[PDB]
Amino acid sequence: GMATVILESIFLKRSLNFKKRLFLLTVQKLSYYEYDFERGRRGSKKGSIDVEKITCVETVVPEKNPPPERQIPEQISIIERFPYPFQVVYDEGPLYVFSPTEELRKRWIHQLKNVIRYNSDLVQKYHPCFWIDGQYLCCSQTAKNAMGCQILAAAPSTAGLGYGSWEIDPKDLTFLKELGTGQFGVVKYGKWRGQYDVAIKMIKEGSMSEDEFIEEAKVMMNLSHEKLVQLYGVCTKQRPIFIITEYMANGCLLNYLREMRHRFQTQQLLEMCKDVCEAMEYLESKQFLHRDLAARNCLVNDQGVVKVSDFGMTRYVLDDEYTSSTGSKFPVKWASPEVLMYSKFSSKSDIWAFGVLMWEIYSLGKMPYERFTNSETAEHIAQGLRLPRPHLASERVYAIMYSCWHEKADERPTFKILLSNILDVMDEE
Ligand SMILES: Cc1c(NC(=O)c2ccc(C(C)(C)C)cc2)cccc1-c1cn(C)c(=O)c(Nc2ccc(C(=O)N3CCOCC3)cc2)n1
Ligand SMILES: [Ca+2]
Ligand SMILES: [Zn+2]
Repeated sequence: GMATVILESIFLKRSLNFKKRLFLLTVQKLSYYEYDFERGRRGSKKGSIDVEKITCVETVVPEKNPPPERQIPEQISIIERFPYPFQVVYDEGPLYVFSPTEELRKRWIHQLKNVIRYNSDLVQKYHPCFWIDGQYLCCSQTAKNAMGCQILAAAPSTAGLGYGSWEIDPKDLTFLKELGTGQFGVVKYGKWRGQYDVAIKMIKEGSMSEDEFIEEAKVMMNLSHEKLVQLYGVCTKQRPIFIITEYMANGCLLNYLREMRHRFQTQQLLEMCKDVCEAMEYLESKQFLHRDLAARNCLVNDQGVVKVSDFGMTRYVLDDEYTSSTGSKFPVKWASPEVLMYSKFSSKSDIWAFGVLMWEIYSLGKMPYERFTNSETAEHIAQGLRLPRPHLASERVYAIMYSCWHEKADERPTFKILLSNILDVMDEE
C-alpha cells in the first residue's frame, strides 16, 4: 500500500492505568507513541498493532462511574477530556481507546471498519462492554479471547457490496454480456448474487503486476466518490484474477461523445466536465494520481453521469509499448511536456490531461492534434503548440481548458480551482 498516515489523533489509552498517546494509522499498522508537545511531533514509540490482525472495531459502552477526565458531561478540553471509548479487537485482547469527541470516534471507527475488510479472520460478534476485573461486563465471560456475545449491526459476512469481504467469491458471479477488451484483457457485465449489477475485469495473465496491485488495493479500497467508478472487490484465488467494479451501462465517454444521435447541448457537455473535475478534485485531495486521464478512461452510466475509471492502474501495466513515453500505446497526446521530456509526473500532469479531456468533450470526441502524429505532437507541444478552441466552447469555457496547458506546471490551476471556474460558467451560462 503506502506509508502515508491516514489518521492522526491524541487519545487516552487504557493499559489499571490510562495514558495519553498519539495514534497514527496507516493501511499497514496502527501505532501509538508518547506525544512530543514541544516539537509538535511523535515522541518515543509505545506500541503498534498490525492492521491485518484486527478482527473488529466498535464502540464500547461507557463506564458507569468514570472520573472527571473521562466524563461525558475547546482547545484545552480536546486534549484533556476523553469520554468516548472504542475498542480495537485483535488476538492479544482488546485495545481500549478514549476519544475526546463523538465525531472523532465515528471517523476512526468508519475508517477502520473499511480498512479491515481486507482481512481474513474477521468476526461477526463482539463484546459491547469492557473487560474489567477478569471478565466482560456484558456477558461475564472470563477469557479475553472469548467470542463476542452480540452480533455486529452490519457484520461483514452478511454485508452488501462495498462493505463485505474484499475477496468476492466468483461462484456468486453470473456473466451476462461481453463488454469488450482493454489493457488487461476481457471485461464482462454480470450479477453478484443474482441481483446486483457489476463489471468484471478479467486480468489476462502476464498483463499485470498482480502482487503489487493486490497489496496496493489496500489504498484503492479507501477511494470512494460519487464520480469515481467504485471498486467493490477482487477474486484472486483463481486464474485469472478478477477485479469487480460498478457497472456503467453507457460505456466509455469517448464512444459516447462520438454517438452523434445524442445531439448534446453545451450545458450537457459542461456537466460532463464538472463530473470529471469533481472526481479529480477528490483524488487530488487524497494525493492520488490518475496518470492516464482521457475520455477513453471515463465511463458513462445509464443516467448519463460520467465517472472516472482505472485511476492508478497504469502502475501495474507490464506492456512496454504502453509504458514507454515513445511506445505505440502511450497516451502521448494527453501528456504534459514535462512528462514526455523528463517523466515528471505530478498533480499538474493530471491537470494537463484534464484540459485535453475537456477539449475532447467540446469537440465531441475528435482526436486531438489530428494533423499530427504522436512524435510530432510531442515535439510541437513542447515548443508551444496548443489545441484550438472547439466551436462549441465559449471563450469562457476555452479559458478553463487553456489554463490547464501552461508551459510551467506550477502556473497550472488545481482541480479545486477548475471546479470553481466550471461552476462559475454554469451560473453565467
Ligand atoms: C474499463 C473497460 C475497458 N478498459 C479497461 O479495462 C482498461 C484497463 C486499463 C487501463 C489503463 C491503460 C489506464 C491501465 C484502461 C482501461 C475495456 C472494456 C470495457 C471496460 C468497461 C468497464 N466498466 C466498469 C463498464 O461498466 C463498461 N461498460 C460498458 C458498457 C457498455 C458497453 C457497450 O456499449 N457495448 C459492449 C460491447 O460492444 C457492444 C456494446 C461497453 C462497455 N466497460
Ligand atoms: Ca448506450
Ligand atoms: Zn460480552
